[PDB]
Amino acid sequence: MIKQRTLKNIIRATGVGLHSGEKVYLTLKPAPVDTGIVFSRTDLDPVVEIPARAENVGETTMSTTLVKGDVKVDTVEHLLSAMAGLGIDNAYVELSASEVPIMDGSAGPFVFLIQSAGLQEQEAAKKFIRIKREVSVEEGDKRAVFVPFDGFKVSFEIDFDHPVFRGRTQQASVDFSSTSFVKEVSRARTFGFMRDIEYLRSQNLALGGSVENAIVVDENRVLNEDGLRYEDEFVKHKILDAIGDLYLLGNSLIGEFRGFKSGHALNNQLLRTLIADKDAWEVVTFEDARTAPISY
Ligand SMILES: C[C@@](O)(C(F)F)[C@H](NC(=O)c1ccc(C#CC#Cc2ccc(N)cc2)cc1)C(=O)NO
Ligand SMILES: [Zn+2]
Ligand SMILES: [Zn+2]
Repeated sequence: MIKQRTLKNIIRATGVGLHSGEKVYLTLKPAPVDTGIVFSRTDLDPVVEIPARAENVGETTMSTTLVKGDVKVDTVEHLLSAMAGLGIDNAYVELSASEVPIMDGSAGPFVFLIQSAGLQEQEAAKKFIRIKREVSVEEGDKRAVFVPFDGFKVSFEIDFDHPVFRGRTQQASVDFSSTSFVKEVSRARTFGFMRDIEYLRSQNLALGGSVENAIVVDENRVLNEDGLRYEDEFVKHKILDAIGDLYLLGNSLIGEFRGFKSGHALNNQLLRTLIADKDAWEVVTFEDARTAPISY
């Protein structure tokens, strides 16, 4: 059978919150079968735990935030993307502050941590959510869709008209049958338009932002001296974001995601909309891995 997966060891890192700018301690720990991913604010007294589930998502305007009453864990999507890409079912995530460190702006550092911790197979069947019927959500010209697919595929299109984006592909369709999440998606950095970053900083926001953890573009060019890590790094980060946001389902997907100019808000709306309709999905396991449309 395809088994559930956790970490072999506890592993740690430090960084700053993109939004808050404050130093934060991060800890990844093994967890028992059927735990899922659980975030803990270990700085609080008592310590507050928030399961990484779609229903616990609060505001999504900037990043995906988990909320439990007045306690928040901000910017979970890049770390969760790495968890999803490496097929980590169960883990504890401890934080000394209200935001996951931005690190280098991608999922790369978290892939590195998870891999360094080691992967532990557990004696329980891994559950998958299989999309049975196409489900979609919209806001204006923005659209997020689940489509039936015998495997796991993420497709995305962005549609920026700014000169800096002219001629760029602005579209990618990743079938993970033949694409490595680690090598081809995970190191895609977050990006920001100079005007938008300036507006945030003017309000004492995005205090942790720098060229060392974000691609900065103005109307016409990429400001980072070393350019891009991937030729299509922009859309690949949108795909990265989607994979992380989607993992708040609590299980790996058998199906396709299609995003069109969408972000965290529509991603979460899509999840809640899917979950509510039980004719649109089912939970499956694989007693024989060779019969599975996916592989970890
Ligand atoms: C990409 C995104 O919008 C998505 F939701 F689509 C979203 N990204 C952000 O919202 C975002 C917010 C702020 C920054 C920034 C910065 C800076 C700087 C700076 C400081 C000093 C100097 N000299 C130069 C640069 C970058 C990204 C995202 O990835 N969420 O997961
Ligand atoms: Zn423009
Ligand atoms: Zn992102």
